[PDB]
Amino acid sequence: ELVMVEYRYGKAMPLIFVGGVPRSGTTLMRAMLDAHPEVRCGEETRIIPRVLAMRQAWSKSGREKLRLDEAGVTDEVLDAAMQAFILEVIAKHGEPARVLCNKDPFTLKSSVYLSRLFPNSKFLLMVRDGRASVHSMITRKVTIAGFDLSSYRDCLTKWNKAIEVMYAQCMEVGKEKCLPVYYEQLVLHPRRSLKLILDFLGIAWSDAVLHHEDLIGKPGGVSLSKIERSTDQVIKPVNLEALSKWTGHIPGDVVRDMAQIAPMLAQLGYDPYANPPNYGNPDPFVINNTQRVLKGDYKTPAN
Amino acid sequence: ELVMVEYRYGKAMPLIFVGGVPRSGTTLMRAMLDAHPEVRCGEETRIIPRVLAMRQAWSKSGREKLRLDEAGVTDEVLDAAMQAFILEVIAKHGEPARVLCNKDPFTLKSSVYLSRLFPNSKFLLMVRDGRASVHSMITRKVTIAGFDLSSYRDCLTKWNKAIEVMYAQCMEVGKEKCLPVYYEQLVLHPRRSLKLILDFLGIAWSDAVLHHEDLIGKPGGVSLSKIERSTDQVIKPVNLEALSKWTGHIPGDVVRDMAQIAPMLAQLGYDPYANPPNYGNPDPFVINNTQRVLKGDYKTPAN
Ligand SMILES: Nc1ncnc2c1ncn2[C@@H]1O[C@H](COP(=O)(O)O)[C@@H](OP(=O)(O)O)[C@H]1O
Ligand SMILES: Nc1ncnc2c1ncn2[C@@H]1O[C@H](COP(=O)(O)O)[C@@H](OP(=O)(O)O)[C@H]1O
Ligand code: NA
Ligand code: NA
Ligand code: NA
Ligand code: NA
Ligand SMILES: [Zn+2]
Ligand SMILES: [Zn+2]
Ligand SMILES: [Zn+2]
Ligand SMILES: [Zn+2]
Repeated sequence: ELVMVEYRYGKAMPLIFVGGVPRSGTTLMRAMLDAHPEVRCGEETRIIPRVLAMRQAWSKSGREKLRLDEAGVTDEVLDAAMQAFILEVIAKHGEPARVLCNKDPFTLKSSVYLSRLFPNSKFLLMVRDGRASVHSMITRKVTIAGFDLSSYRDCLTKWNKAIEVMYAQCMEVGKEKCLPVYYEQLVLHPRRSLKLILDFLGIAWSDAVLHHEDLIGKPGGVSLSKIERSTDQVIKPVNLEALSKWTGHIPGDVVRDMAQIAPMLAQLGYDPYANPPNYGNPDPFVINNTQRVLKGDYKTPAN
Repeated sequence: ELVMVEYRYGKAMPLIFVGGVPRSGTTLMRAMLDAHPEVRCGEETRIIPRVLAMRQAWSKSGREKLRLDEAGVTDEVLDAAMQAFILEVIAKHGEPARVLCNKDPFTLKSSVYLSRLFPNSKFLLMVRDGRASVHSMITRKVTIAGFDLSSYRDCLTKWNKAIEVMYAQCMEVGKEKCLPVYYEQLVLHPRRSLKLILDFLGIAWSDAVLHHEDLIGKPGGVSLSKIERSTDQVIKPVNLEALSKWTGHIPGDVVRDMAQIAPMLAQLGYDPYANPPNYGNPDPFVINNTQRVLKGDYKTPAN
């Protein structure tokens, strides 16, 4: 119903929600979708997960839920207000496009709820080896509530619980509406991965998803925040630099206890005993991207 | 644009926002408006002030505002999302009506902002002697963040600062859009007061506003929350029981220092030296209401 410079948006439109634990390729994924001529994701809104969390807290409190129900502010009203708020933020914080998309990592803790609010929405759950994600948080000093960066053990424990929840939500939403996307397979085989992802989304193939680095900052392309912690990685083409760099840099006691700390590794198909797991041939495309990146073809932006 | 069982609602519609410090007649005011056939206010939503406060905090933080601006979540986007959220809650948490109304006391701390979000909205700032409001909070044990009920001095200090802010907002919005409504004049002269208020609002007179006790719980009437602290007072007709009952029950040192603790009393036209100020003849209507109330004509509801 609501319009934009002529695109119409509403609760029945086919939204794409991207998420996962931070440092799992979520920015790369949404940037590759942003490259598509029909899709716009844009930057992390930050406020969508905040308001979702507050609204969830309201109903989890017995005392507050009683007061809200007695005020006529029922689940039905809260849900309508969440729909309207989320739609405005998604629609207005970036360029209009036929298919709107949002990437705020921890929103996928609420994919069951979002799939009911937005009955035609679909979900991409980014999955990356928790050892790589946690190594990224600690070495880059990425602040995430609840993740004590002084402890690999604590961060892997918290990674495990977060992805356990999001994976359970993805399974409950079901295979027609939520697709786990493995970062390692995305970087090894981006063409095959995006072919599968766009088929799942019901969106026609476009080569543009393999050209996202051409489209940084351009109209209809990839809008980046200079403050977000993945920006200087996503300005490069898909490459292998970050695939395995955690290995040998995790404390020995955590390596020993890996499968007990992070049982979701094996649940998701990762080898929690290998340092590191042995992946097969990357596509020639990514091998060439990688040597260009490592020899300095992509300069650090002045901004 | 948006519809309801056929009433249309949107950001240009003529909303009424009622507010003031709690225990200042805000529930009585909105109940008298609810009695009008064209207006529905309903219960305190609770969540409108919460989300307003959070959204204000976002922009007050230099670091967070930079991140939001870099994400495309500008003031323009935040404002659109606030409009959509607030409208859904106002519209859906009670019955539809031609004129929608909201009463959440501390929202009038933001009347300048709300008047810009909703350019045809108008505001009723309830004003009651701060000694009566604070006496009410303390004796009824009404929990309000920042008000230490063990201290008349602290509560009057906090009352003073709250009404100072809301009155300044009312003056900035200007006389065409915000009307201070004095509780004491409402209860002494309800017909005259409501005539002035409905004229200010641009709404035709209806006798119903002087019959709100007939309309409790009825369709098109006054919906109450059994948990709100004013409910067992507002089920009675306008009466004088609460006009002056604070007098002699305030600690002597606070009486001595009243004008220094609460300079807004004199600013608003109250006599901060009188215990209590001497009001003139109540309307016969209210005198009769009062003896009926005090002799027990209105039974305590079983619920
Ligand atoms: N073009 C690209 N090719 C491969 N990985 C990329 C990439 N752009 C970003 N990534 C990876 O995405 C990870 C961040 O994920 P997220 O966006 O969910 O926070 C970073 O991992 P590292 O910090 O281990 O390098 C980054 O290397
Ligand atoms: N019918 C009525 N006539 C007069 N005052 C009323 C009333 N219904 C409620 N009020 C007063 O409204 C005050 C509460 O204001 P609010 O709704 O803003 O919290 C209560 O003051 P007291 O607690 O001093 O009795 C209550 O007495
Ligand atoms: Na695009
Ligand atoms: Na930006
Ligand atoms: Na009404
Ligand atoms: Na109710
Ligand atoms: Zn290219
Ligand atoms: Zn390392
Ligand atoms: Zn009557
Ligand atoms: Zn008393």
